[PDB]
Amino acid sequence: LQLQEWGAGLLKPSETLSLTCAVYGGSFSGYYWSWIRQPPGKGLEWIGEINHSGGTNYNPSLKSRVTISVDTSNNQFSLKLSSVTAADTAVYYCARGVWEGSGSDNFDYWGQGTLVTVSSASTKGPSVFPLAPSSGTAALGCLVKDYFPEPVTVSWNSGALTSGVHTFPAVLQSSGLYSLSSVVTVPSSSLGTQTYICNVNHKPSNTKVDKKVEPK
Amino acid sequence: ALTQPPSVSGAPGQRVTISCTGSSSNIGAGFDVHWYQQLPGTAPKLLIYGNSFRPSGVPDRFSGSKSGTSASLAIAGLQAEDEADYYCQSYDSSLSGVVFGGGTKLTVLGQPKAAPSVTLFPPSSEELQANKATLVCLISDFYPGAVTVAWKADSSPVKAGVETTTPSKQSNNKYAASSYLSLTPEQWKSHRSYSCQVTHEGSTVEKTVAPT
Amino acid sequence: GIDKEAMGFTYSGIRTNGATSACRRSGSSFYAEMKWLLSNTDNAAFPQMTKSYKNTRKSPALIVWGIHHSVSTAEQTKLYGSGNKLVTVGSSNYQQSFVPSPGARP
Amino acid sequence: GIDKEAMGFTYSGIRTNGATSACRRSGSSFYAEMKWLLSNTDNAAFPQMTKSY
Repeated sequence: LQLQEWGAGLLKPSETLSLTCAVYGGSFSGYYWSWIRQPPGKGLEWIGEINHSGGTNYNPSLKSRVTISVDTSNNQFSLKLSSVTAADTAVYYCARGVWEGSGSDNFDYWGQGTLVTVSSASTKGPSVFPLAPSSGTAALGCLVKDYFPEPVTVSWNSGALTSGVHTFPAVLQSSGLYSLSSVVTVPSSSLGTQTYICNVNHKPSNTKVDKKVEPK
Repeated sequence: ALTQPPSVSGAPGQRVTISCTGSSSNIGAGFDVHWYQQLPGTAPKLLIYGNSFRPSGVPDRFSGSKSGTSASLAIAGLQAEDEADYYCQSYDSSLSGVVFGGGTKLTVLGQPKAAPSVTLFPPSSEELQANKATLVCLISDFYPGAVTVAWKADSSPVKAGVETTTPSKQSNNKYAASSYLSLTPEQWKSHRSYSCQVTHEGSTVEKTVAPT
Repeated sequence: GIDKEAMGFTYSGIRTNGATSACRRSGSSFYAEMKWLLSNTDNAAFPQMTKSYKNTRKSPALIVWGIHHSVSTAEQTKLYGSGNKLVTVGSSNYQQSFVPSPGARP
Repeated sequence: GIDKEAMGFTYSGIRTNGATSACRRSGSSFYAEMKWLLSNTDNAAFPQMTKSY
């Protein structure tokens, strides 16, 4: 029993997420047919299901915002979500649910999953701030903030100090923009005399920045 | 409304337990609890249904139960290939629908337990002069790849603003992750001191920063 | 032997497709000559109903119905809505009324 | 004859010590093989339980 869903990928807020999932090897009316989503971080939410007869079973917290149709003929069933916020960015699965009473009891033979990122925009550049050290050795870094899309170079002194560097991975925040922070630990006695310039580079947004870190 | 632990350790073979704690409205009713196995990058597969009954393909290893207001999965005979996230599932009548758990991350040997390295950073003087504030919690050099960050204004925990990330392999084949607290400048000034406490198997690292 | 005849019942504003996986017919299904009367959506109030049948034929009829005892009070209010439930059955020489006893059986 | 075996019922959240002056065993007692399940305090709620053997 195969199960694979396709449809819209990226869409901007206040639009209408539309998906549709196709089945191979089975037939409707034996069971219920459900859409289950998973945010990229954590959790698992059941949005609704339907049977051959068009009989639906909807999540009340998403009713008045969700409509699930069924194409009994073409062996596929759809999904309409109507005023999409940024909270709807998640992986969407279709799955067959074992009909037990009223609607399904568990789910066997899940689909594969399609990602639906719902964010607004766009090729932006980063705001970069200094991470001062305080108070053996100390740590200081840079803060690349609110940029899109990856990647970015976080060199220290144009590529002259790697010993002690630790570039962290980005974070896709709810606004759709990215953010990272590369830090370096260095001796606290020479903090001091030497100077540290982090030279962020963003070829996607063409911009280059050279910000210097100093203590208080 | 199904509270699972976020992480579980384990050496190969050894039995390991996953809790699935629920309320009087989901498992405190006649609603069975089932489990699903999500291997990384894959769809979930059906594990135990009907609280103990395993489908065709599931080894003797996987064994579950339900008691009172909670369920418990048992993985005895930990293989390498059991690295996955496990979810429980049942029916909650208060939501009038089916509910899952948050999920538990199954981690196996062999790099020994590694305590994390937490470096906290207060808002930059430049950022406070844009009417923004960003506290930055940096987490390095821990194993396994399963930590839970908790932010606390002096006593009260901070609910919103957090943007924690998924741990990833360092060069050292350890794991690392960052967490970002977004604050307004008057929120940063109107409290004694904000703390970042990262939780790992037994260790709870509490780094702390204050406005100076 | 037996000869069956449609009762001719017609339902509106409810679900008549309550089924189960214990009665397999290419997936979940129910008794052939019965229907599992469900509320139109989960936990919704079940509208009070009354249905009637006349035996036009010359031999007596075998009328069989079922009272459903749900696993839990919670499940009962999921299938048929909250509140007390009652089913009364009437004929010329029969009048009994059944209250479901929900609870767990093995 | 009859040979007895305990069915192993545990209780929590209720009282099990109901007794009466009609089953008088040097005081007020109850049936030997039975337990009179009550509620913790007078007029308190009895919670719905399920016990198998």
